[PDB]
Amino acid sequence: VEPDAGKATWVAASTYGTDTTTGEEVKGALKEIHFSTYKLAAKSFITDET
Amino acid sequence: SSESYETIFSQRIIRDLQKELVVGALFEELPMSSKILTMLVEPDAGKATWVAASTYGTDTTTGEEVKGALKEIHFSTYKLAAKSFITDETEEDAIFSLLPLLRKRLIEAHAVSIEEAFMTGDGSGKPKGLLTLASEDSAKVVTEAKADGSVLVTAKTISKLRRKLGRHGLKLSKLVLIVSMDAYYDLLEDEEWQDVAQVGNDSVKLQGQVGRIYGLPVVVSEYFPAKANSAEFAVIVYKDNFVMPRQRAVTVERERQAGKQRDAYYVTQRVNLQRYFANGVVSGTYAAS
Amino acid sequence: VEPDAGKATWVAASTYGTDTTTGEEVKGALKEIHFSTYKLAAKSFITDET
Amino acid sequence: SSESYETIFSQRIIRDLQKELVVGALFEELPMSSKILTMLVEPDAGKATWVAASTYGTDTTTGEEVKGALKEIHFSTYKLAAKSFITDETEEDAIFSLLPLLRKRLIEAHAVSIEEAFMTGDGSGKPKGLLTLASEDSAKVVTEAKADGSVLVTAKTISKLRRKLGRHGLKLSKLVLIVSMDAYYDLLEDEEWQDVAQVGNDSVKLQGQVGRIYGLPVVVSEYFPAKANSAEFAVIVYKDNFVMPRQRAVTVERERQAGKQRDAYYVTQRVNLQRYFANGVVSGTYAAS
Amino acid sequence: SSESYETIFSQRIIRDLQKELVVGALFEELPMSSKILTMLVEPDAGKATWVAASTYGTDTTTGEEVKGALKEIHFSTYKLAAKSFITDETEEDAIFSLLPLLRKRLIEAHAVSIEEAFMTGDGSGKPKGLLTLASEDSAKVVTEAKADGSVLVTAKTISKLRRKLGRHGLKLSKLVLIVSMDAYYDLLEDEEWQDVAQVGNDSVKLQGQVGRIYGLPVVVSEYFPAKANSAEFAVIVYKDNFVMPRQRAVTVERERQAGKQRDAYYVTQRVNLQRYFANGVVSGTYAAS
Repeated sequence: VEPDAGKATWVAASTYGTDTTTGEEVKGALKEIHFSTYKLAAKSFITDET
Repeated sequence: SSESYETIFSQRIIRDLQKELVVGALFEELPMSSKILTMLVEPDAGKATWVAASTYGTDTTTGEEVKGALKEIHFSTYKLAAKSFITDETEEDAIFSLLPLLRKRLIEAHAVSIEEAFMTGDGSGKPKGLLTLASEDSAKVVTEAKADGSVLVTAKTISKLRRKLGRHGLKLSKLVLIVSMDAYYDLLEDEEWQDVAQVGNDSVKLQGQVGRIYGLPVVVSEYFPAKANSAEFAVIVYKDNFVMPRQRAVTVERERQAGKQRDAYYVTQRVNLQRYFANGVVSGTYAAS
Repeated sequence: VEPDAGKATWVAASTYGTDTTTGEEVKGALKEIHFSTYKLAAKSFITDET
Repeated sequence: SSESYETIFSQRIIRDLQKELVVGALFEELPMSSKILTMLVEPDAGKATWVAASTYGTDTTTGEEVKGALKEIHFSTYKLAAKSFITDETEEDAIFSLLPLLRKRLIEAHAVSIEEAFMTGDGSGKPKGLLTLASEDSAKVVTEAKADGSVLVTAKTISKLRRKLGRHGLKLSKLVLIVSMDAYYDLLEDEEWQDVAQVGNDSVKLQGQVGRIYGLPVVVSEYFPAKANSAEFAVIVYKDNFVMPRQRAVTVERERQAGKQRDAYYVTQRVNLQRYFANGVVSGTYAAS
Repeated sequence: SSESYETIFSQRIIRDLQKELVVGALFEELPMSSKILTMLVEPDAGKATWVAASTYGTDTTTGEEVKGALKEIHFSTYKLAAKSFITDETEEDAIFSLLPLLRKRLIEAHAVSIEEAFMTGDGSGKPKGLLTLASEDSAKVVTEAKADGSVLVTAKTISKLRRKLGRHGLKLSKLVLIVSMDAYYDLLEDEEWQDVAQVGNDSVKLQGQVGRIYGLPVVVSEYFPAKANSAEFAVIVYKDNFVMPRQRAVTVERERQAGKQRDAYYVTQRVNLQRYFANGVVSGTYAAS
């Protein structure tokens, strides 16, 4: 899905579907919406035999 | 599945909150359910049907007594379209609820368009818009600002327009000022704030519109075209001028196909802006003149 | 039919789809198709009778 | 049953028969089930796995060695459909011998342009294409042959071509080739057949489509035409890389109406081609000079 | 659970398929059994029996005739392996079986290292690269190929090398030679091809490794060092000495978890190689001389 870049998704579907501007209106987009998960670890030791 | 009814509740409640986008419009909504509310009367324009019925009601001019006043007040509202399918091929991945992100921004730009259309609109399929309804009354007045050069424009503008609003309502109820942030760039970082421009919270106090001008509070943002010749302003009593004549809203049809398998969320909305008077507003101007 | 011309085959279901121009495009071809041959009739004759 | 559900399961077998375009399509069809097949792994990326771990096992040079590989390896497909339609309204003729009679040619030009793009596609939507694959490492290496006139189309070129990539291909095991058609025409009509190359069959005894350079399945086909600059060859270990990421099975989708007196079939394919490692095919060239 | 108790036994069959790397492991398996393998015997020095012993069956020189001989027959391979791992949390994409994607190149790299070590090994832990073995014997005999500066890569070189060989060796029955592709690059792309080197295959038919010097299916491959000095050849009979002592069948060692998203598939190996005697191969040089 797209951040609705610039719409103009209102008209009453009535006056026009306006044959000029534009087609998108411009790029774009589709990155797309992805998520690089990042494991963020931890690590510890003692010798608790001590 | 999803893309369907269980959304719509959790969708129109999102609509029930930006319902309150207040970013220009908020009146007392006339609700409807039929289609047209058409009222067959002349409103407040001299009647005031006072009676002695007794002494002598001045037998000369005029009677009614002036223009006009029946419009008539018809009210068939406006079916408002938004529309955007989604990745309707992939909540077979049972995500239930990426739509808490993935929706709502549709309601965002949806309402963005709504309020822009409300305050800048042609008449048709919507109703009218503000600067548009400014733009046949010659409320384009002269020449309080001068072509965005020597624009240090104060409230003398607002003073004589306040005296224009010394009118038939009151003073400062409601009497507002939907503005620009370039109109704020005049009177934000002004040293005056003469009467008041700032802080206009001033506490905070009124709706959510901080900055006020004797209590004329603030709506800026992406409506006024610049280069001086739009209004800086919107001096209108919200009370006497306008209500909302709404009916329904979202009863979006989340229809499916729509090819390469996606779900036509054919988005519905039905509200209205409509007036009564001759004048309800002067604004700016703030012109290239 | 408009059989296999004026194309543009195959769909990725990609980003924002049509551009456009180009598309539609040439014939096409709304022809319409019709297929009636006619009688291509050879015709010998042999005397078998002798 | 005006294109209800009636061809498609035969269009299974027909589409399987259009796995028969060997000209690109000979690898292993990566089965899919998720959208992407992501592997995290550092693959052929450093080892030198050698353990005795004895005394030692490489301690000075180098460490990893070459980086890395944290590119890494994610494998999703593109759906590869087909704009496809006729007309349910002329289907009144009660014939319906016009099924693969009518059909196939669609699935033909479908897979035709599919594997065309598998020669000639950006990598995106259309997946990985041989010309871009010829370009992606610039194994278009120059000048082998001399731009459409008095040229060096030869196997000694292919010899040093192997002496580039038979490093990291094997050595004719099986390690195939694809030529162009005028690039075929010096090995069409050839005496040479430098080492072993003539002619094509030439035995026949295995697949080896047209051409047989050290027993090579060579592809003419050509959606790689002349223009003096060309991938006149494409010497390639065909099993190093380049899987075919299919997921599930066949998907003609007879969209119904679709009015305007015309049909609508959507004929998908969620196969792909995704490569593996660094290089894999040295090709050309037949630069334009 | 995969990578668990199953594909190990697949890794068996792949290790049987990775017998097949036609460059090196074309020797002779000794499948050992206790631990170290060893017979008592003194290497039989003088036998060369033929019991004549009629009169004094030669009573002069020497009386042994060969000091001593005890080298001897006592052999053990080592703990050879491939470390391997993945993260098994992410083939859970309804796979349980991407080991058709996953392994193989495992087994490739295993044997890649192995026959690499037969080009490049140390005698302890790994056995031996034979170029090492070429070095110790001073089999690097000079001057042959001049330093890659007017290279005198001839077979007259290999003829003097057979002047060593075909004494205790035979003539081309069986007898072999392993080159570099740079070393083949004088014998590829030539006319020389000396008494026979032609060409590569050529009939084709038997073990037909690339280059056919006096009927030697010659392995190229090479994990030699190149440039001026190496062993450009390997004038040997594989059947002279040179057996693989090996131990068991397959074992990948699957301590699985091991967290940190990394497994432990310790793809072992308990094979080896030694020769059998004294001189066995001359090769080079092909030095910086």
